[PDB]
Amino acid sequence: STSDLIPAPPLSKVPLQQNFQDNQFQGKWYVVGLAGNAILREDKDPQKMYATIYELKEDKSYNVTSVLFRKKKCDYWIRTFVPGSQPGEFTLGNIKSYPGLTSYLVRVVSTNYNQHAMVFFKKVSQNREYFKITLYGRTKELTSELKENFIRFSKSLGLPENHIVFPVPIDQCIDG
Repeated sequence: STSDLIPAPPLSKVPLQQNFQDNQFQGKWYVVGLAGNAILREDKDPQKMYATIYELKEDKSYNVTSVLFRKKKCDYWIRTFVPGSQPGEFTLGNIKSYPGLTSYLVRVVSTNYNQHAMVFFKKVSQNREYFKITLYGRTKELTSELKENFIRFSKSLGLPENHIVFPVPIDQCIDG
């Protein structure tokens, strides 16, 4: 009653970007596509584009800073992605600081580093299993081919069309 979610896909259905180059994945990515079992299309108040910056620390973990525009201000949130079982996979650092969060997995599905990327996320919060796929763009716009591929991949993981959104480009906060 409290919550009905589309099940997380088995990891076997989520590809891994082969020969992942952590240094090349650094920098700002625009979230041009967003899909997941907690993501819902809202025509009345469409999701605004936000940005996510990846910076490698000395120990090769990522300082992950996301910036979004809401309530007339820029909101920043910082996460740490720690290298996982194989290149392109990560787990969340300092998980204890997040109340109710018992699991968090990141897997880079595909990228050419200089234009686009698809990243799979899976987490367990309050014993509920959430997953999302982000279509990362180096620019705010990507081709119809890349967006259609994202839709196709999202649907292959069991997500319907209304759980797939393409955030509207904005200039506030994310241009810096």
